[PDB]
Amino acid sequence: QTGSAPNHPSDSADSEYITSVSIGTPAQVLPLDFDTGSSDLWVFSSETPKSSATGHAIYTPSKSSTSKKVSGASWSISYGDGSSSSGDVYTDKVTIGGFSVNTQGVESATRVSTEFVQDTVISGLVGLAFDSGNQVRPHPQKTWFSNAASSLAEPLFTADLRHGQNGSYNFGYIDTSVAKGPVAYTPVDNSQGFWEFTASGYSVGGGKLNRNSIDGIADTGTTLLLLDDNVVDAYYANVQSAQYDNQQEGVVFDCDEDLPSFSFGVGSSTITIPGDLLNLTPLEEGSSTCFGGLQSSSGIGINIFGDVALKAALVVFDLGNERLGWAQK
Amino acid sequence: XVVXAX
Repeated sequence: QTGSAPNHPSDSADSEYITSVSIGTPAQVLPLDFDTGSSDLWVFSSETPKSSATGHAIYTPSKSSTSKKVSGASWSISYGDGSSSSGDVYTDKVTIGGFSVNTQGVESATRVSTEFVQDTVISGLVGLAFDSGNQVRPHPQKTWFSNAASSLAEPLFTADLRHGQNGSYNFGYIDTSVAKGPVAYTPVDNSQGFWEFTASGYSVGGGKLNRNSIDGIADTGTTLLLLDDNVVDAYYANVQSAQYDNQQEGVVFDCDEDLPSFSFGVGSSTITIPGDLLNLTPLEEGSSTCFGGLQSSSGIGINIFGDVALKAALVVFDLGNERLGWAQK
Repeated sequence: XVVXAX
């Protein structure tokens, strides 16, 4: 049994990726952000303040014959970019890409921060990190994928994200036909609740991998590739027009730069992010200055292989084996 | 950017 759900970038700068999820009976279809960097499935709902939810699709549990409120359950989450949300908890049927989890924790937001209010195209998150991170109290809720995993053909899911084009989130099988190399695996450390792994080294512009390893997390819910200041410095060292822009809070450079690739080692295999994908966006319409897809992790204190990196590959989140696979795309 | 549960 499998699931396959088309995803799409929310805007022209691939800020985040959106995928439909059907909750309840009959199905209420919500566009949600699948986030392998958090552990809670939360939605804008009929309990979200109308002033916060206006313009967003919402889940209304009273119109679902399979919903049930979880007495005494509450939750609150603060995200890496300063955004937040909090609420109470229902269970209901949740179907993604045609595969259903019958009794899934669906966290209803009774408060969300301005960032989520303004992002009208999403209606919440599906947390796909480890169950240990789930924020429901007193009793944590399992993630949709953890609940689905024992009933799928295999307990794995894949992310295929693309620049400016629809991609897919698949469950229960590995569609390598979207990739041009084989899946290479490395072990995951779930001690902090994340898909944390170590890349064995990196290279800028295509020479041999160095052995300067990088510990970081595979996060479909982060836009950028966020790496330490030494790596950022190495990446931009020969990008002539590169400079830190205090207003953008990031490195920028002329849009016509021919950017070098960024490669990193998954065990002894290489994944290469082409320079194309390291140019995120012009600073505004018609601008000659562009914002880099690789930026410093020094602000958040943890390296994050976000969508900029994930776009270079078919990425296998293998919960059965607690490993992370990357096939060059 | 967005950065999702620090």
